Amino acid sequence: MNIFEMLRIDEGLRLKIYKDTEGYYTIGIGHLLTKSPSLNAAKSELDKAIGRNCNGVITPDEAEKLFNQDVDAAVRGILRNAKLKPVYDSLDAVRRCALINMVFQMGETGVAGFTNSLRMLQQKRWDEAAVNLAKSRWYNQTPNRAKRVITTFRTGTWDAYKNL
Repeated sequence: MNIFEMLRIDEGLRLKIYKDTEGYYTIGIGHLLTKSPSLNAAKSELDKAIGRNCNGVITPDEAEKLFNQDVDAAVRGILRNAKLKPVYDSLDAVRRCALINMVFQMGETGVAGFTNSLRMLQQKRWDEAAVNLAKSRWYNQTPNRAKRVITTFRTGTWDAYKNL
């Protein structure tokens, strides 16, 4: 199991514009287009991102290309981030994947706001951090995915996704 398979499980794959859990215009594999209410704002961001007139629809290939960019931008974002880098460096390969997952979903900024949890992960206090991470809007809004991520941090194994 790898970061790409993990996120493919968490986000799904949709080839036509859609609304994400938050009501935002998304496409592909969790690719946020715009937080704006306008479907036209969406198709516009869309064509701009793909470089063609897509009219709300993309191919599998385009969806994957976007997925590649997003994952890459998530990893470099963590690496350049002064709050995030130290945590990432301190983690093992699987828990690394879990933080990447969070950054992909909530952006760098939102993850860096989880101060206390970050502190616990860095200290390798797994159970403590699991319980702290669950006390968030994140967990309340998307509990099944949050739990899967939390389990990944708690155990350091892919058990949660082995199921799926």
